[PDB]
This record gives sequence, C-alpha cells and structure tokens, in this order.
Amino acid sequence: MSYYHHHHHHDYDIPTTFQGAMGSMPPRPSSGELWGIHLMPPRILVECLLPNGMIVTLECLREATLITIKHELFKEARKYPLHQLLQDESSYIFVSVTQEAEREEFFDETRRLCDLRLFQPFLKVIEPVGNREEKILNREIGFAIGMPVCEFDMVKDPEVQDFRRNILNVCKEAVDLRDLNSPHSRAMYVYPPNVESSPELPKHIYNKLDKGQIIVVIWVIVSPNNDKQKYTLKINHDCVPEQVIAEAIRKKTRSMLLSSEQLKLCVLEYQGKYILKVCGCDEYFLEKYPLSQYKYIRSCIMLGRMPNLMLMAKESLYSQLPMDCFTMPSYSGETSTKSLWVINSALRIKILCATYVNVNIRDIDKIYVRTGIYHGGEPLCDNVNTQRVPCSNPRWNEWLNYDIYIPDLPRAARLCLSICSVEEHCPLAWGNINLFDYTDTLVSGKMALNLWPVPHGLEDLLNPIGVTGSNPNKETPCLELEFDWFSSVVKFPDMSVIEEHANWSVSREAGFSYSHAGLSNRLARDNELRENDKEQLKAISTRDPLSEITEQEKDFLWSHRHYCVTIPEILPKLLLSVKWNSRDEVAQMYCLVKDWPPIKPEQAMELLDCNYPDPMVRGFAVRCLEKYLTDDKLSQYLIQLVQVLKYEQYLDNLLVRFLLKKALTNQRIGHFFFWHLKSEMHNKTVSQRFGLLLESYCRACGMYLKHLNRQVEAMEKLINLTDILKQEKKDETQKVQMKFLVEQMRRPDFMDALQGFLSPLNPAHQLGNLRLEECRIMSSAKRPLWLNWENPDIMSELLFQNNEIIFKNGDDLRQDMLTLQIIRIMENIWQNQGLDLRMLPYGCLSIGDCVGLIEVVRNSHTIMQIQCKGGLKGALQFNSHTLHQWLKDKNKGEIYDAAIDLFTRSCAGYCVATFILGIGDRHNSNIMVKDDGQLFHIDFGHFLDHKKKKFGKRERVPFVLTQDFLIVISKGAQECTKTREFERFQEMCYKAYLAIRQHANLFINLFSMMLGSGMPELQSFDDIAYIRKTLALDKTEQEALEYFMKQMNDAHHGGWTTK
Amino acid sequence: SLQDAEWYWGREEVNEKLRDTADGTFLVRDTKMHGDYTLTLRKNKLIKIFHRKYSSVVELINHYRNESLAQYNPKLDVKLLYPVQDQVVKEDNIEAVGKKLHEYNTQFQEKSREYDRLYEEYTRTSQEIQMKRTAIEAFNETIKIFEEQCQTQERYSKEYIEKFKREGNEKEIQRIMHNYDKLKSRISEIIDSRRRLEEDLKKQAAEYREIDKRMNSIKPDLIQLRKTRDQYLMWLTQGVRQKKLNEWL
Ligand SMILES: COc1ccc(N)cc1F
Repeated sequence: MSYYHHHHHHDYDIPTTFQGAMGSMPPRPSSGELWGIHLMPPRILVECLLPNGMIVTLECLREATLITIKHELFKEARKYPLHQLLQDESSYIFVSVTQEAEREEFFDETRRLCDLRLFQPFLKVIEPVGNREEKILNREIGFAIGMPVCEFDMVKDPEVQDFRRNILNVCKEAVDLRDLNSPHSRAMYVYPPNVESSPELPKHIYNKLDKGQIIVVIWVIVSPNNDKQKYTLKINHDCVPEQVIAEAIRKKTRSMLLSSEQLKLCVLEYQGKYILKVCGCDEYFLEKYPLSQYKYIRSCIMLGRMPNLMLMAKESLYSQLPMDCFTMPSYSGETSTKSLWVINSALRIKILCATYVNVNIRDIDKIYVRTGIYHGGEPLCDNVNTQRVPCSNPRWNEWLNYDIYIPDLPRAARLCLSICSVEEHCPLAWGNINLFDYTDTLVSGKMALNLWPVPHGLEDLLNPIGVTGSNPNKETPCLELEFDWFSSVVKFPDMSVIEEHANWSVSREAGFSYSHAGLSNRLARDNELRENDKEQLKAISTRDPLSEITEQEKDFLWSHRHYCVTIPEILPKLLLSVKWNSRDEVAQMYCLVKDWPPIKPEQAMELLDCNYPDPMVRGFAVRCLEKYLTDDKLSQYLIQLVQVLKYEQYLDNLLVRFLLKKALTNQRIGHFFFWHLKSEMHNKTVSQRFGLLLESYCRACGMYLKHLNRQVEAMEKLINLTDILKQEKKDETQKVQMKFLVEQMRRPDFMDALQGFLSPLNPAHQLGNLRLEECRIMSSAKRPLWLNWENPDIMSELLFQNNEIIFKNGDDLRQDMLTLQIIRIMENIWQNQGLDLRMLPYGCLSIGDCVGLIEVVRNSHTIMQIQCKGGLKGALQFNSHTLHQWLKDKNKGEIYDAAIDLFTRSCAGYCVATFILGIGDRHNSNIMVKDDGQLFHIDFGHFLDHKKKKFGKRERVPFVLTQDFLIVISKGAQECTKTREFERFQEMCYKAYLAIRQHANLFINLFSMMLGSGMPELQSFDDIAYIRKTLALDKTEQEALEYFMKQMNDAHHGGWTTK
Repeated sequence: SLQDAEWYWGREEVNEKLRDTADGTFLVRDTKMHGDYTLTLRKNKLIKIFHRKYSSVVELINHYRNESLAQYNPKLDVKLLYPVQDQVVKEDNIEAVGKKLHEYNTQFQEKSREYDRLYEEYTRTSQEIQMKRTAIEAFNETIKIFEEQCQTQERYSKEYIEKFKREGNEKEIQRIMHNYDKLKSRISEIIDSRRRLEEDLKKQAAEYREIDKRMNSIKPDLIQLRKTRDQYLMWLTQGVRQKKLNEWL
C-alpha cells in the first residue's frame, strides 16, 4: 500500500466498471437480414397476405427463393377459404415493406427470403401494378446506391430536382461516345487500356532490355478449348500490339508447305481478327501504345518477368460485351429582377432564436450567436450579437449590421455563424449558408438552419471550411433567422455586365493622377516595369500554397496583375491577393481568368480547394483539367477530386459534369468513382449530394450496374457476417467462431453472393469459387476475414491460381488509403525522374463506414516472424543477424547480391516517405520483408503526426534503422555504419528527399484537397503545415539536406556525414 | 530591449500562438534575401518590415499600438491592440514547473478521451435514433398493409356469407372468422410493437441531449486546460531542454 500513500480512489469499481479491456473494433451499428436481428433463423414463419384477404403463415427456410415460396403458397392457399377468388400464381408478384421503409415489389423471383431486407417477415400478393416492369428496375440503382430511388422523388427542393433533370445532359452525351464506333469503342469503355502516362522510358528500365528488346510469350487456343500453344517472341519494347499480333501469327503459321509470299497473305487475313489479352485477368491491349507504355509490360520488365499475353479473337470478345442501352428516366429563373449592383444599402441579418440548445446553466454563464461573411477568408469585421437570454430559451431579435455594401458581395459569398458560450469563449454548434442560391438570387426572407456539432480538432469559434447548408438531422440546434428583402428578388450581375464595369474600372484608373500613396493598388509603372520586380514575381510564383503572402506582396501582385499573365503559375497567389470585398477588383479578376493561360493539372488542382470557392476560378481550373488531365493522371488523383466536390456551392456545377462524364467514358474510372462516392454515403454532410450523383452514374453506366450490384451484395454479406462475429460471437474461441464462419459461408445465399464477381480492389481480377479451407478469420481483435477465391481466368496458371484479399470491418481505412496513395505518387515521381527506389503501395479500398479491403501480398512476413522463426532453442534474446540469415536462406548466388540491392533500394525509399509524411512509429510487427528482399510498411496509423496533438517541434523519425537492417544493407560487416554499401544507401536517401522537396507543391495540395473528408488527422491547413518543416521549404536546399542529415543523425545516434 | 521586446519572438508556431485570440492581437517575426521582420496581426494578416529605417523595429510598432492601420493601407481598419509567463503559480523552480506540465498534460489527455468517447456516443445515438425513426415509418407502413387486409377480406368474405349462407353456414364462416380474428390481434401486436419503439426513441433522444449537454461542459475546460498547459511549456522554454520535455509529456 506504501506504493500509493494509502490514498484510495472511491469512485473506481470493477463490477463491469469501457472498451479499454479487450479494446478494439468500434464501428457500430447497422442491421442485417430482418429488423433487429443480423441473420434470420434457418427455418422461419412468414405471413402471406393474399388478394382474397386470407393470412396463411408458412414455415420457409431462410434461403428459399420466392419461386419456391409462391409455388408452395398457392398449394397451401387451397386448404384456406375463398380459393376460387385466386387467379393462377402466374398472375401475381410479391411485395412487402423493407428495412428502408419502402414497399419494394419483388420482380426477380429468383431472390431468397434472407436477401430481401424485409424488416418484418411477411409477404403480400398482388397483380403486377406498373405496365413498365422494366421501369421499376431503379431497385437495381437504389440497391447499388443503398437508398431507394423513390426517396429523391418526394424531395421538395427545386435545386435537387433541377440537378436530376439537368445532369442527364452529361449521361446522354457520354453514351453517344460509347456507341460511336461500336463494337470497338464499347470494348474501349469496358476494357480501357491500362497504360502509363509516358511513352519515354527510365534508364534503369531501359538497361534491363538489351538495346530495346523484351522476350514476350503469345498464347493461343485451337481445339476444343484447353490445349494452348506458346509462341515466344523477341520484339522491340516500343512496338505496338498489332505488330506483336502479326509476329505471333507469323511464327504460328510459318510452314514447309507455305512460300514466303503465301505466308504474307495468310498473315493479312488473320492479323486484324485478333487483339492482345493479359493472361490471368481481364486486361487488354486495345490501342496503339508502345508495349512498354502498358503497365503490365513495364512491371514485367521490373520484376524480371516474361510477359504472358493471349491472342484473343475479337468476336469471342464482342460476344462478352453486352448492349449498354441507355434509357431516359420518368422525370423527362422565371421573371425579371433587380440587379445586385442597384441595391444601395449595407448588409444586415436578423438572428431570431435557437431552439434545441443543450447547455448546463450551472457550468455556462451566458450564450450568444457569432456571425461573419466569408469567401474561404472573411470580407469584413466579424461580429457577434449581445449575450441575451442566456442558456434558458435563448431568443435575440436583433439585426446584425455588417460593414460591407451589398453590391460588393462576391458571387461565392457565405454567412458562417455559430452559437457560443462564455475569456471562456467556446462554440456549441455551427452552420453556414450561401448568400446566393443556385439560380444566382441573393437570399432574402425567412430561413431555418439546423446546426452541426463542433468536431474534434476545432478550437475555433466559427468553422467556415465546414459544409455550406443546414443539417439534415432535425434534433439539433435550429437557429432560425431573417434576411433583408428589397421589394424584388435580387439577382447577381451578368458576365456581360461585369465585363463592361471592369473595362470601365480599367480606363478610370488610366486618368488617376501623378501621385498615389498606397501605390499598392495601382502600378504607376506603365508598360515598362523594373527588372528587379519581374525577378521577385517568379520568386513568389515558386513558393508553395502554405507560405502565406504578405499584405505588401498581395498588393504588389494585384498591381502587376497584367504582367502576372506571363507567369500563369502565379494565379493561385494572385487570386488570394484580390480584394473580394471590392467588386471593382473582382470584376477585373473575372476578365483575366476568362482568358488566362491554361496551367498544369497538378497546379490547377489548388484552385478547387476551399480557398478558391469562386465559380469563374473553379471553371478555369476544370478548363485546365479538360485540356491536360489524362485518364491515367485523373484516376491517380480521383480520391482528391471526389473530396473537392464538397467545397462546391451547388449540386450542379462544371466539376461534377466533368467527373461524371469521364466515369461514363471509362469504366475503370467509373468503378472507383462509384466506390469513393458509395464509401461516404453514410456521412450526412454528403448523403444527399452523392446519392444524386450515384443515381446519375448508375442510370448511365450500362451493364456495369449489374456488376456493381454483385460487388455490393458480396460486401453486405461480409458486413453482416463480421458484425455477428463482433457482437454475439465475441467471448468465444477462434475454434467456435471459425466453426460459425464456415457453417454460414456454406449456405446457398452466401455461396451465391460471395462467389462469381469482380474484386472491388481491381475489377480486372475476377473472383470465382470460394476456397473455404484457405478462408479464415485473422487473430486481430477486429475479426478481419482472410478471404480466398479461385481465379476463374482461362490462364489462372500463368498469373495466380488464387486471388485473396482481406476484408476488415471496424477500422477506418481512408487514412491508410491516402498514405498508400501518396507513396504511389512519390514512387512515380522518383522513378519517372530516373532513380529506382521500390515502394510497395499495396491496394486498399474503404467501401463504407470503417469497412474496407486490403490487398494481400503473398510471400511477405513481419520482421517479428523472421525473428520468431529464427529464434534459437532456449528463449534468451533474438539475434540481429536472423533477418540477414533469413534473407540469405531465400536468395543464394548472384541472386543474393540483387536481393540486397532491392532491400537497400526499398529501405531508402520507405525511410524518406515515412519521415516526410510523419506516419506512425515503425516497429517489428508493422514492417515487412519479402522473400526476394523488398521491404515495405503496413498499418500506418496516423499520418501527419497526429500524436503531436498531445504536447507535440518534435519532427519525428518513424522508421529508425536498428542494427538488423544495417547488417543486411552492408552484407555482413562489423560496424556497418562505415562501408561503401551504406555510403550508397545514404546518397539514395538524399537524392530521394530532394526529389520530394521539388514536388512539394503537389503534396501540399493533395492534403489540402483531403480536408473535405472528416479525417481527424486533416482538420485544417496547419495540420498539413507539418509537411513544410519535414521538407524544410523555408530554407535553401543545401540547408534542407543538412536538416535531413541532422534529423537522421540524432535518431540513429551517429553515422550521417557531410558528403 | 530590441531582442527582448515582449511581442518580439524572433510561420507554423506563430499560427498556434495567434490561434483563438481576438481581433487585433499581434506579434513580430524574423529567407533574409527576401525581407527582414514580419508583423503577424490577426483579424492572419502578415505585414513586412523592410530595413536599409525600419528608426528601429520597436519604434514602428509602438506608434501603431495607439493607432489603426487604415491610413497606411486602405482595408486594415484595426489596431495593434493585444501585444501577446504571467500566472503559472509564479514558480521559479524549473523542475516543479516541469512536474506541473506533466500534471496538466495528464489531465488534458484524460479530458480528451472523455470528449472523444462522447462524440462517438453522440454519433452512434444520432444513427440509432434515425434507424428507429425509419423503422417506425416501416411499422406504420406495415400496419397500413395489415389494416388494408382486414378491410380487404370484409369486402370478399361478407359477399361469401350472404350468397349461399345455408351451405355450411357455420362450417364456412367459423374458419373465415378465425382467419379474421388472427388478422386483427396480429395488428394489435404490430401496433404495440410500434408504440414500444417510440417510448425508446424518446429515452434515446433524452440520452442524446445528455451527451451533448456534457460535451458542452467538457469543451470550455478542455480549451483552458490546453491553454494553461501551453504557457507552462512556454515558461520553461524561456533553459532550452527541448528533449528533456518528453518524459513529462
Ligand atoms: C444475374 O445474377 C444475379 C446475381 C445476383 C443477384 N442478387 C441476382 C441475380 F439474378
């Protein structure tokens, strides 16, 4: 007791006191097959309501089809009365109330009772009501989306209905590209060519080619199927599929009964009939790119593999393509107005009352409404109201007066308000509104605003980055209010009007005279500027987004705005230097942006974050994408572009139309476009928006809807199974759990639902039959499922006979998702700029609320295992060499030398990325090494040093190289730190660090665009400021290098020299 | 004095000191081949100080503590009003200020878990509530289909009583009335299922309010507990000991 000074804690108790003890797995909840029960009983009674009014309950097996149930119902209805009042069973269809509270008519009678999502186990019989049975396969769409389509139809809002009708413009326009040169262009939508951005090849790839040649293998089939024939080529790396197809045919059809010329004529008739498949997955080579430019080839080179392609007949392909067959749905500014520039008054806003406010009167003294106008940043002095009727029934009936003229409101203006407590200053709730509506109409009259709760990381009072609009959830502070009505609906000026007032503002400046102190605004330079300024302006240009601009530099920029056209890349900085509270300036800015030079997408993506909310700007930004952003480079950045939709003011905008169209032009984009939208559907910030967009996609995507509907059904199966495992089958043995898993998966509803479908991680890979013996639950507390499928390709053997991917209910995958994305982008940055560090950014996909998929990498082990398996007899200590010993056991000969090179190449890459991103501390169980010698990290945790939110200038080193790694880096030598093996390794790290330092603008912007997603690690820009220190962007590169050397020296305690 | 200067500290760590101060609060910062010093006035407005005059750095700032910045540059109608080691129990101990930093940081970190716990309960409860609301619309819809059924059978059954009648007058109509009796007390069960949900909904929304209520009482303490813990860490760094800190924290 003398340990604790006998000081008791009376409050503490252990009669079940928390989710600390056995602490994992918090995603709950979501209900399964029936209301209030995850998995319906294996034999169940179901009420069958008939047309004659008779209720017969008949026991069904849970897995029984509706054809089985109807057939039995109309046998069992004979024994009940009024049998002559029934028609033949064929004159009838089932219907019932589902868990979504809609009465879903059950048209596909092959479906099983468990799969219907029934709420209460009962069925009603009726004759099929709507003459278009076809039209009521919006069930397909609403199953894919997860909310029923009818739910939109009874939305009142004119914008939503205007989105739904107008967006079809895009859908029809996409389908019209698909069926243009059909069947080729259809095959192109379905199987778009999987191709790198560059035809140009890295020198280290080129040097594996012996003067630009690869050995390929073309495979063919003849009779009946199943017997296959190699035809090993040795073609040029930069020859096209058509040329490779000829050679395979040439060599297939040379012969002793065929002259040279006779062969040439047999080649021409045969050559055009085929196209190249990748053996083992639905990938193809459908247009003229260099073979090397297709991803599969370029990877086959890197891994030291011989590409295995198949010669596929075009008609056996145009067999497997369907008709995409678009169909318009059922659902197929009125009068003149007073321009905003006429309104001669200030802005004022009447704050009436908040109703549902939950505060302790014993704790809090007084509460008030803070307010402010914004554009990302604020166009005036931020004001409050008085601290009236504190806590109890808070009612202020005040007009707040904002020092801004109504004409000087920008198109993208937004009121950001918040109820606060009292220096005891402290926000309760918040909510923002666009001061104009989607039809450009200045908002007047009465408005009710249901508010949002303050999130974790926000200490600030107001939160203007937060989503524009009322909360859907009713039971929350409903602060209602009134806007000044000016005897006419006030609309925003036309562009033709802004052009004229701008062209006037210019010529008015031309007569402003000799001396103008605070020159800042205007140049006084004429057509001839000074060389020192034109040098300073490019210096500003180069500075990253987060290097905030001074009021001097702003004005300096805004004056020379017309020279700023010669340096397009300045535009982000220029725009932030406009006075948006001066329409004179904003009108002129609209004229520059109108015909500003297009810029590179990686620079134009800055213009779609929350600091650039203006339509004209964001237009130019999408104009940049429409020109440059390739279908490859788009899907690289798709996660960031979907997130950036949140910062658009209105549903209907140019960016949504861009992405939607692309997704309908390319099914590989479509596939991930669906899943990132679908992922966030649980979040009420965007449920409405993303549903609408997902409706548009689903209605226009052709037969992939039916593929997605299988994927979706397979995930929902797994979401239940795990949700049962994590609730009722916790406090059981693995033994007991696994016996439950295998039972369930063998039932026919699971066997139907989890077998023939496409991997959401990569829909190229098919998933065939489940191999249940290699299926299992992992040891993690979250109860992830290790799942395994037979690759049902013709050429399984050539690629992988078994696909296998981990499904993890209860862990938020989107942090990992993003870092693995950043790693993939760092790798391309290094490698395409000629230096071969090898990251393994394994696949990860979040498909819902803390539910997702992780690519298994076969033949890789945690350092911990390496050491567990290599631990000697009596448990004394683990050897540092055992990693090295284990790696040698796998690689012997010249193979050993190359394995170390790889290990050292992968160790240098992952050290620099890890340090830069500040990911979670690395250790034995989250670092992995492969049999061939490549190393890579898993389970990243928190990216931008989220553990610095407690205490935190820590500039942490997460990958700290114990001796283990250095032994392996420098073969076997005592005092590893001092070999040339390690000198090299260091110079890999320095060249790597400087590469990511010269692409810092990108990585800033990627993180800037991800603020939208409510990731606790990305709450606001100074989260992303960590990446500045770690990269050292305020310093010169020579100091930066030394900074990194310094940073690395102290973590490793010696070993980092001048060089 | 010019090195001390109170407000003179000598980008990222500037924002965290300007974070959650009022309109008018400021400080001065230090590439040299760029400019010299940087006034960071919050309204975060950065204003350059060029040196070739600035007569001194302290000269320029005391003028604008009295007077606004509107006459210098049009849209800066705000003064240098708040020129932000005061309390911290005035402990000139060094070690004992360091122990207090652990004490408050354990209390802060304790408090952030309680705040994080309740933000999950809140959002689970907002989910669980609306799941119940939809279920009630499902029940209410379920009930319409059963209320329609007991109606639907009366139309057809009371046609099949009057026509004929004598043909199994009770043999027919018993087993028609039995079905009708099962139908209506089934409705009685469904309704009593629904009623019982709505009582839970109000008991849930009650707890929902009680979570939010205690979130708003944990917040203001969490802000000041953090703010006191930062000045306790400022006071220390005014001996360097950047590395010694971590065991307390
Ligand atoms: C077309 O095959 C199907 C696949 C999955 C479901 N649910 C229904 C089907 F008819």
